[PDB]
Amino acid sequence: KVFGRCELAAAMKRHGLDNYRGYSLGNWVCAAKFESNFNTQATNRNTDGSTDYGILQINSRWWCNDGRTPGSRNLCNIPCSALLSSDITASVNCAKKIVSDGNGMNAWVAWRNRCKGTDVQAWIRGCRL
Ligand SMILES: [Cl-]
Ligand SMILES: [Cl-]
Ligand SMILES: [Cl-]
Ligand SMILES: [Cl-]
Ligand SMILES: [Cl-]
Ligand SMILES: [Cl-]
Ligand SMILES: [Cl-]
Ligand SMILES: [Cl-]
Ligand code: NA
Ligand SMILES: [Ru+3]
Repeated sequence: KVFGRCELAAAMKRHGLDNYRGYSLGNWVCAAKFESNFNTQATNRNTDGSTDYGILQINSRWWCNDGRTPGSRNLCNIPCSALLSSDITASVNCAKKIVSDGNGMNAWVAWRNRCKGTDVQAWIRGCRL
């Protein structure tokens, strides 16, 4: 599923992301934009052999199991394929663990490089949330 901007914002809010660990809703939508372009099916291989899955490009080295990432953990206790679903519940529950891990949203390199510090409220402008 390719979400619309406000559509994803509403979904994220419903699932308890707005101000989760103090990150406003615009932060999460901005991260999703640059990680996946709002595409639940997005996958991208990393240089280390792990792969990133779904709207928030969650990484098989720590977070999910994809069966092909040696020496890796599955801290969200989920198959990585569950992160590609039209229903974002698994992705959000797993993001909640990630953001709680100590470095906040800096875990998402695209967030640090493209969203951090910016006017992220622009990403929810116009949405009825
Ligand atoms: Cl957009
Ligand atoms: Cl915001
Ligand atoms: Cl891939
Ligand atoms: Cl594996
Ligand atoms: Cl599995
Ligand atoms: Cl959903
Ligand atoms: Cl990242
Ligand atoms: Cl980046
Ligand atoms: Na893994
Ligand atoms: Ru839902």
